[PDB]
Amino acid sequence: VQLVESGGGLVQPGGSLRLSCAASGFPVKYEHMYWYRQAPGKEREWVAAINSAGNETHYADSVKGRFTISRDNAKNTVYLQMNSLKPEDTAVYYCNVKDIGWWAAYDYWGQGTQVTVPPLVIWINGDKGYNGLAEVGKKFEKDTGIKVTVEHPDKLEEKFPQVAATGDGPDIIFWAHDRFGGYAQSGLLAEITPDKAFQDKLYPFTWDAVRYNGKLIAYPIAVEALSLIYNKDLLPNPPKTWEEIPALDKELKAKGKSALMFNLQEPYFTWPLIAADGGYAFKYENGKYDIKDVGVDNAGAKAGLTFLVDLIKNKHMNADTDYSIAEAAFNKGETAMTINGPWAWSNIDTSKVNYGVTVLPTFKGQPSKPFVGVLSAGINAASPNKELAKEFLENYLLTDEGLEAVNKDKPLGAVALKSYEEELAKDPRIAATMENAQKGEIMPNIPQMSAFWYAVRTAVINAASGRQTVDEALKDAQT
Amino acid sequence: GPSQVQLVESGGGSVQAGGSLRLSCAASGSISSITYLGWFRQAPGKEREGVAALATYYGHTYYADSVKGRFTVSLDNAKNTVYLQMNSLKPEDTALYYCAAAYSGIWTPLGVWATYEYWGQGTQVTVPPLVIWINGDKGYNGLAEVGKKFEKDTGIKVTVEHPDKLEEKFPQVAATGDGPDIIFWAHDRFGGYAQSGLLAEITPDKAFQDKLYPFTWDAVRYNGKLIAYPIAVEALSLIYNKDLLPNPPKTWEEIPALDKELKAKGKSALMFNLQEPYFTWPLIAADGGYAFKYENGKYDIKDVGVDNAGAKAGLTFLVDLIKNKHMNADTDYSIAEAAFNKGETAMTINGPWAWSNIDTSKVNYGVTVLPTFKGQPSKPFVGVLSAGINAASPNKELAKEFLENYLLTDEGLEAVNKDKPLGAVALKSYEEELAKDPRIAATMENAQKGEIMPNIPQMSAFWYAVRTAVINAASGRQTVDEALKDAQT
Amino acid sequence: TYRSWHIEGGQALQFPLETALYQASGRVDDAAGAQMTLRIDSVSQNKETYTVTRAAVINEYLLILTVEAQVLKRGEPVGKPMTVSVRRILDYADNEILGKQEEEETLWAEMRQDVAEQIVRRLTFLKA
Amino acid sequence: YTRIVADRMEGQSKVKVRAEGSVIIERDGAVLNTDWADYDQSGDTVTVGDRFALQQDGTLIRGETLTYNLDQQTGEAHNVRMETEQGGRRLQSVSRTAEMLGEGRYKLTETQFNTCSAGDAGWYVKAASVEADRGKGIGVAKHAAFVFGGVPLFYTPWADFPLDGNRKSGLLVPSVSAGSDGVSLSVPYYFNLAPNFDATFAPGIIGERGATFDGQIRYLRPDYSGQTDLTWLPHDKKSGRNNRYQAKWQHRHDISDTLQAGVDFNQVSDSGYYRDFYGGEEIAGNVNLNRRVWLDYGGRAAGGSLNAGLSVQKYQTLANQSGYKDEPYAIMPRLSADWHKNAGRAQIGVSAQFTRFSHDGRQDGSRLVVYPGIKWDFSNSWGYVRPKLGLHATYYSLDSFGGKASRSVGRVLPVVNIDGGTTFERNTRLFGGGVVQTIEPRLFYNYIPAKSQNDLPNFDSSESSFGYGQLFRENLYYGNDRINAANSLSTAVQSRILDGATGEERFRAGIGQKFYFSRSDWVAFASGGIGGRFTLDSSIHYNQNDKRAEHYAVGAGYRPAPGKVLNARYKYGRNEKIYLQADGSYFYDKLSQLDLSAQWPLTRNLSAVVRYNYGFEAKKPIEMLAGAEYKSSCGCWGAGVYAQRYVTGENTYKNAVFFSLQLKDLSSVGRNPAGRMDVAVPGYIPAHSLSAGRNKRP
Repeated sequence: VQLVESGGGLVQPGGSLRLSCAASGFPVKYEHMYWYRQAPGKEREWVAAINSAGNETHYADSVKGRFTISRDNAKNTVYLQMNSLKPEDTAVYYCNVKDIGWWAAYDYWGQGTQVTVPPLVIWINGDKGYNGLAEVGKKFEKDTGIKVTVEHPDKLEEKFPQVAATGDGPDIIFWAHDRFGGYAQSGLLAEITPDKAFQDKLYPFTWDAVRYNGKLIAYPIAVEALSLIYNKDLLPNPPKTWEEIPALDKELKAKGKSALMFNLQEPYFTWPLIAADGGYAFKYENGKYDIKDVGVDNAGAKAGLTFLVDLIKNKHMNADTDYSIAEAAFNKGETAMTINGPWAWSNIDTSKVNYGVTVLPTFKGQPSKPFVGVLSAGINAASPNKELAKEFLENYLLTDEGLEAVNKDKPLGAVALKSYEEELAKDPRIAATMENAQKGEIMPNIPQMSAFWYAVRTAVINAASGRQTVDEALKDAQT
Repeated sequence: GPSQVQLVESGGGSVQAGGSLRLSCAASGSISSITYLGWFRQAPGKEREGVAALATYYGHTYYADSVKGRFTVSLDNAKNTVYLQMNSLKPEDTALYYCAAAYSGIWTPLGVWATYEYWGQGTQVTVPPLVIWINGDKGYNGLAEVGKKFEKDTGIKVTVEHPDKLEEKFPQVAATGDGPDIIFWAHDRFGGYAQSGLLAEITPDKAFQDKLYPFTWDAVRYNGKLIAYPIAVEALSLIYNKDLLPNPPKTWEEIPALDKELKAKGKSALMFNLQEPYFTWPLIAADGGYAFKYENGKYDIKDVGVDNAGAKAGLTFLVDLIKNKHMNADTDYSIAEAAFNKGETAMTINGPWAWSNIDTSKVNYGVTVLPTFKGQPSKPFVGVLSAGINAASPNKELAKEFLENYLLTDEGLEAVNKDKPLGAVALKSYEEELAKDPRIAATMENAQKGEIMPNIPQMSAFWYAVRTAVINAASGRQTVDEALKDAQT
Repeated sequence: TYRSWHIEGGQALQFPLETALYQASGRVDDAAGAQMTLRIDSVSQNKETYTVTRAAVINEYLLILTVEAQVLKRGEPVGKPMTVSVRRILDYADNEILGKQEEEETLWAEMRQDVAEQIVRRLTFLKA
Repeated sequence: YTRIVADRMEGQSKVKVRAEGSVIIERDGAVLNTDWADYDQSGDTVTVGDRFALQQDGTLIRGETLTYNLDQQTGEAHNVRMETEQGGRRLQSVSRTAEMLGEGRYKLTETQFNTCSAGDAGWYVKAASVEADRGKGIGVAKHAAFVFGGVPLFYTPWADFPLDGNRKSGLLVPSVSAGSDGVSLSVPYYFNLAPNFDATFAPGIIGERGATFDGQIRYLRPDYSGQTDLTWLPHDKKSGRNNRYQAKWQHRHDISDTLQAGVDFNQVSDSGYYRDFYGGEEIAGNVNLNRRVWLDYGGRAAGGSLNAGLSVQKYQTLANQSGYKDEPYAIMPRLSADWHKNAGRAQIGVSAQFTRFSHDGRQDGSRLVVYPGIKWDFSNSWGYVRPKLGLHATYYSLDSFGGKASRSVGRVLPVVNIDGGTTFERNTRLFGGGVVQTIEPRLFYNYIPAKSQNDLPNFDSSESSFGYGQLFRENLYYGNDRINAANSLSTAVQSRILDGATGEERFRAGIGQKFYFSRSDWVAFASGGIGGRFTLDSSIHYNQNDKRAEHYAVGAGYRPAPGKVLNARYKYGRNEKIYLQADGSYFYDKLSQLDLSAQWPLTRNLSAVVRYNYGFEAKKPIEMLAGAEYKSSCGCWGAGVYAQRYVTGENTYKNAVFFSLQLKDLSSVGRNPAGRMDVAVPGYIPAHSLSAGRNKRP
């Protein structure tokens, strides 16, 4: 005799699947059928059984309401229908029949099928509080029985529109709101459905950041902006202006130190200087964001990029300096200043460096204009977990408990949640972040933002390295 | 007239983890031709049928399912008292033992089903678990885990304790009859345990001698006899808190100047116990102080470091720190260890065992070689983890095998090291891994500079005299040079 | 010589025996021991399970009726013991007990009649 | 006189007589051969030397001194090897010092006795003093250890034996030990209370359920005689119940020479007492248990044969495994009254009835039946005819009707049937060694008018089993509600092969098929045997123009010797109800079974018994068994181990194992599960007395 099952494969939690046990070699029409399962590396437990005609069924008390067993005496096949699947449902299922020998004493187990339902998949950047977000995932798992996994892949903002467009990826995607209109345009995001009572918990301009075609396409979590961060011991009175940083650096190199090191590889960090004297992304109305009218080739962008290039010429900065180099130098007390957002502060606390966080230096008497990001949580269109992703975002993360858990790992900035922001506003580092955010402007979310960021990254890196001049670089970025 | 009860449980068993004794339930007047009893095991909190059963006349005995080839009830009708001879006794068996004192019942191979007249008085068979005695300054918990695994193999319970004054207790107090089976302590006490006679000589196997370092074998050897086995070699190492100090001073002279800057801060640079002489010996050794002079075997008493001027000068440097308040007489090693975890003291002089407690605190810290004094590196006193067997306790044999293999293993050496570190080790394999690890590597260099303490009992008395002297120096009641002269005489 | 035959012993087969004799033109005279008489020691019957279905449910019984006998000829030891036996089968489905406890009665009556006739055949076959 | 064969005797006249040289003492009836002897006329004693080989009436005793007293026969010997014999049984004893007290009283110390003969005795009960007495059949045995093989298997400080055939009160009747779910053991303790009555408490354990206390009483009086078995067990360990039980009762009473009053009773706690810890015959007569009460009557002795009896019955029906029971009706009164008389040739048979069926799931309602039949008979010399003129008259009265059921009805159905058939006898077509071949035809024709009686409920009627005998019955539904309307001419022919010396049936055939006023069926059968071997029984039930066959069956069974049997039997049938599905509609399916049996000595001294009941409808055996029995010279073994794996529910199989140990002249035979394959003759010792035998004499 021989039994073979079929229908194993990967389905998300909240999915459905019906396994079939095609039996042959004996008169199945007269015997019970026992469905068993054995999780990988655990004890083999009972699931459910069927009567000869399918009239009577017994279910395990733990699987009641979620599973139903059916049988068919025309193909000698039985079916086990599963719905509302969960991470704990994964096992190897076995079709078992008893007392079928010449002496009514034999048993037979099939080759089995593999059913794996994986944990909730959150993606968030490697600079953010992913361990603090995994503690919110442990409290989700405790209450609901469904595991949450937080990952932090390289280039996740480019990785997401790849894998979501292949028909998989994470259940929930964290990034700044700028990328989300390109994802929404491609149909890669589910429409989120918070009630008015939930919307009133978050500041209304943070809802406008995650609005595209009049749709809410992500949950806003926190407001980010770059601040001037300084070592109070090396520099108790930091510079108000960019123009006095050369003079500061040659005093500090006599000490064996430097004035300023910050990430030059990402244009997000060099944008406050570029935009200070009238450089801009897209203009016109906020709704229009006139895509013909780009402000990277203007004299304001040229003046700001020239000053940055001049700092590199005169050895005050190095064109090689990335996030890791700048943070390493500042936290070791080798440089008096750095430019960074709220997330960086946690490593500076651990470094035991006496620092303040303050207003970005002025360029030509103009305030530096940082591009303000709202950290935003979209649900993938290919993630049918949705309802579980909604439950996690609204009722676990966007609470005082869930935001403090992430904030204690890496500070979020000025959080979207009114109740926890009123608690956090008291911090002088959040007050400095809010001032620089006000002096900046909010990023567009339009699909052209990825092409804009790629074009300005190119211009900044080529101008800094000397491969292009400032006017060559910004002309090619306008293209 | 058949209401009399005459079954007092005579005899007794007084054996340790393993042994054997004969116990009795005396009876008088009654004819024992039909009257017989079954021995009972009554643990404190349970009452049940026992491990044995005898029927009289034909004399067939059921025994119990629990006992196989262990205890045989034996006829003694010439004694009027019946006897149970135990064999391969174990601590699990400890309980109160009784007899069934029955008159009428059937006997089958399945069992003697008679349950009447339980007249047994009850005698507690006294059996303690296998015993180990040491002061766990170096926690015995890592060794106890190897010992608990050894206990599972021998099916014998284990007894050890976290105490004080063992160094004083094992040589003199044990002579009265206390002092359990095994020890891992300073060699100076080892001569004293041998003087008491509880300690017994241990012969290593040739393979074990190859595995252990030759210098460690010399340290355990006492009076030319290998009376001990070295688990490892212990040397004090300077410990500096990483947050308080980026780099520790490499000069002992620098430490008081660093302490003066710390005094303005309000945190003392170094806190350590001056009451222990082992703790204050690296400065003394740096200035040329020695436990003894001439050949290591000779251990000449007439030449002593305390008599030598250099040792007094090194102690004088330490009392200059006491006068600056850079060192505190009232501060103790326990207070200093707590201060290091707190961060109150930037650096401390402590034994290798202190590192594991700092690891439990999780405060950032580093282990470094002791700073050079007057151009000569500070040398910590070196103590060897010698091991021993007590003859009086009945299961003495277990200790000799346990020290040979379970107590001394490269993986086992790590097991005690995680519970409380033993610094450099005797096993060559762990020593190579320890050389890679920074904390022990600093201790290993310190150990090479340091000299092992003498194992002679006379040295132990001299060591106590130094301890009183270094307490006098710390208090300032007696001049350090006068106190060192008092230790010499 | 054996035309008129007397019967004694055995209460169950009292009517069918005289019936099957009176069929063959035989009179049963009371207290007439000259002609050879017939004596039945006892009549033994029982009812046991015969075949059960797949799910341990009764399907049919089995009915036996063993009768021992002995010719007397005015004396106890002389003669030869004859023992006959007949058996039938009773369909007993599951729950028709109210009708089966009453069908078994006529089934036993039929078996008694058949045993009587068979003993009478054996007796008249001895007349040769 | 007591003459001595010794040639020389040292003695003057009376004081002493010393005889040597293999002397004898006459003492008519008791030979006494010894080696030498001495006398001393002080207490009138006798000493019989050194060898002392006495032999009187089958008890060869070989002792040392045997100092008799011969005034009241007080003897005292040494190293006695007593071997008493008797008709059918015997005992052997090797004592250390025998005594004698007066008459029929011994004190036989330090013995080693058995009912077996000499040699490596397989078993013996070594003991100290055994004071066997004749005035009281209670032989105490101090410190007795039942040996078996070479190692003691038991021990006691005091034991008794029934030294004769009395009813031993207080004897713990043996033990019953055997099971699968545990090692369920039980030890009865019979304890007689009076000559008429004797309760027997039997405490017991099941090893998986708990502790049972199945005991019983059994009384007797001039008129009332009865038994009262029962069982009870506290909190169960495997099921979950706490107070399960069972009760039985017979109480066959007599009032005065005509009226019996019997109480047949049986009641279990739940619907799962059987099928849990009961045997393999719970299948039949144990799905619904009985509870009855009745009376009787008979006589009038003058042109009448009255009978009666007011039965009161209410069955108890069990569930199968999930709570699906049919629960038939319940007869509260029943005033039966039968009749029978003879008018010379005609035979008047009258009847009557009454019954109120009480129920809940279905409607209630009394009824009444009067059936005044009259059947004349005519058998001239060859063929018989027997008409009949009955009149069935039912009358219901059903109340509390839920739906459509007429409140009051009444019917009359004149029954007229004419049974009768000739008979032929022939000798020319014999097949054998001198047999006689009888061929016999017969007919039947019953007329019963029709009515519309399907609105009346079905209280107790049921369709009869269709076989050969069915053709000659005047009612298909063998009950009282449904009486079919028939006009048929059942036609039959049956042939019996009768021996040429006696009239024992060797083979019987037959076939018949009832017409209509056609065929719609066929019925044949054949059952016989050539003696002990080649026995055969068969049947068939054919129906034409419709299908192949309804319910054919076949049989066999050949006995080569008194044992060595190999019985086998088939059975087929389509649309046979199986297992009572949830609603109440029985699962209908077709049967195909073939049970095989055997009891074939596998070795000179080891026999075997095997049963196997296969089912082709599902390819799984229903029941199967396997045993093994043994024998030896002294009944040393008499050991039987029997293992059976039956079926209990639709799927729940439940196996079991059994043991049986037998010793010669002290054991009992009969403890078996049920009546298995036909003969199953036991293959070990009779073992009648069950203890200590019956005889003890010098």
